[PDB]
Parts: sequence; structure tokens; C-alpha cells
Amino acid sequence: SAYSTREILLALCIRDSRVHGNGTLHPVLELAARETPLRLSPEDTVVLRYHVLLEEIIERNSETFTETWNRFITHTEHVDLDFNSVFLEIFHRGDPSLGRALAWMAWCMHACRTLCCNQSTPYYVVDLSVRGMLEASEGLDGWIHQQGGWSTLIED
Amino acid sequence: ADPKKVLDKAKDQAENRVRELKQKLEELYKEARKLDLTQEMRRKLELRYIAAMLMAIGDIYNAIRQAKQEADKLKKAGLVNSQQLDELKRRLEELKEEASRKARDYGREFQLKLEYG
Repeated sequence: SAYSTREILLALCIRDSRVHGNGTLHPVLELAARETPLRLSPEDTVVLRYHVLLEEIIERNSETFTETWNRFITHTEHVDLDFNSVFLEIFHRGDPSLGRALAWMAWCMHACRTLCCNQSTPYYVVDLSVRGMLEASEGLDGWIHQQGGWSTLIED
Repeated sequence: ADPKKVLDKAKDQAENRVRELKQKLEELYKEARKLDLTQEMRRKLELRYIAAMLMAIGDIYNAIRQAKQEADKLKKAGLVNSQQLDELKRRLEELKEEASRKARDYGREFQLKLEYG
């Protein structure tokens, strides 16, 4: 019953945090998990499966992800608004697909990864980014619902 | 109906997808070269660039996924053997890697032109 994009992205970010940098979980992510509240385990089978797909996407498109992210983060003032802006730019027509979703979620996870590992990123930047990605991503909920949830979506 | 038809339909879709991104980035450049573009207008173009790059990656992923599913259906119907199934999926992967490179380089070219006009 994986019908919450906020929860699956949050659980994916937490799983990713264990595989990267110094391992330890950024307090922004711990607070997001408490507030949601996050009911998915970072070890749930659906999180594990998506994590494998998102990692492949990040590896295959690493140059593009680095370069788009770098251009994104040059302006940190309104990161929360800009995440919504990019999300809505991709999906506003109301024609989502598995690949568009996966690209988006891969991009978000990559961002979190780049932000949380770097000791020279200010707290408030990490906070706005996480809050921004999670809030923007809730836009996929209605579409994922129609598809029978995140779990059903990769069955085909 | 056969491996060449699966691979051909996917190649055209990945080329179509790649062409759509090239055209989007050309539109964005033309906007970027307008006079009295303000800082908000510039930022809006940067965000549209990111969205285009993401939509291209997602759309390539879709085309190839679909082709692989259609390849599976051939194997399940007994219309290709193991060799031919794997050979087909190998070819679909090369196609994905080639499309992915062209998309990457369209983005690079855009960024460089945005920096200096």
C-alpha cells in the first residue's frame, strides 16, 4: 500500500544516506521522518527495489545530474519554490509515466546525496531542499493511486 | 513480429525523444538571447532546461523499457531463442547509451551558450 510519494522518497533518501559519505543521517532527514510520520522502513522491499532502479539511473546519467544540479543550486534563496517549479514543468500536462517519475525521483535522491554528504552545505539549504522536494513530489500521488501504488507500478 | 522491428521502433522513438530535447534547448537559447532578460526570466529558463533534460531521460527510459517488454513477449511466445533475446537486449542497451550521450551533449552545449551567449 505504497501510495505516498513523500514517504517513498523520504525512505529512499534515508536508505541512500547509509550507502554514502560518512553514513550518518542528516538531522533534516531525521526531523522529516518524525513529522511525516514515515511509516515505510528503509528496508522495505518496495524501497529496496526502487533504490536499485534509481541508482542505475544516477550512474547512467551522472554527468547530466551533476551539471543540472550545479545549475539548480547556484541560487539557494528559493530552493523550495524552484523544486516545485521544475516538478510542475515536467508533469503539468497530467501525462506522467514510470520513466518520468523515476528520473525525477533519481534527481531528488542525487540532490539529497550531494547536499547531505558535503559538510560545507549550510543547514538551511539542506532543510529547504528536503522540504521542497518532498512537498513537490506529493504531486504524483493521484497518478500513482490510479496505477495501484508504487509497488504495482514496477510489476508490469 | 521480430527483433529488428522491436529495435527499429525503439530507435525512432529514442531519436524522436532526443530531437524533442534538441528543439526545446534551441527555443530556450533564443529566449536567452533576448535583450532586457531579467534575472527572474533567466532563472525560469534554467529551470525549464533541467525539466527538459529530465523529461528526455525519462522518455528514453520509457522507450527502452517498452522495447525490452516487447522482447520478453517474443521469448514467451517462443519466437526468439536465448541467444537472440540477449543479443536484442544488448542492442537496446547500446541504443540507450547512444541516446543518453546525445542528450548529455545537448545539455552541455546549452550551458556553454548560456554562459557566454
